[PDB]
Amino acid sequence: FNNDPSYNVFLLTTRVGGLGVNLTGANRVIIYDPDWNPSTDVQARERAWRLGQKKDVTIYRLMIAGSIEEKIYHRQIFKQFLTNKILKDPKQ
DNA sequence: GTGGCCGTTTTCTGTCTCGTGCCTGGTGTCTTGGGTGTAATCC
Repeated sequence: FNNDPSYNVFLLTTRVGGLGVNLTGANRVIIYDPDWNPSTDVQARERAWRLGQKKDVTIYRLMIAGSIEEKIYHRQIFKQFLTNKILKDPKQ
């Protein structure tokens, strides 16, 4: 994927992929389905947002409004707050 | 390219009987009195 001008897109199923695979070639990212682990998505974004990435990277989240996606996304935001007030400011 | 297992995400009238309890008829065991009995003592 990195060393070929063709082979533009490829699906990854971000459970198996994210162990540290180097995919700096990517610049755009599409998230299709929200996951349960709030962590599995940071490695997913890091599949194109490696340290010192060559070009700007963007994330497009898919979210079905008025569905379980709403509950999961709010849950993930709450989980981010959990690790973002325990380690940032316990007054939040 | 074969699978093993763990790891993971969330919070039926009808009639009868069997038994017995209660009512009743009998029956025990007794208490009172009433007379019979003895006492007895006036004179």
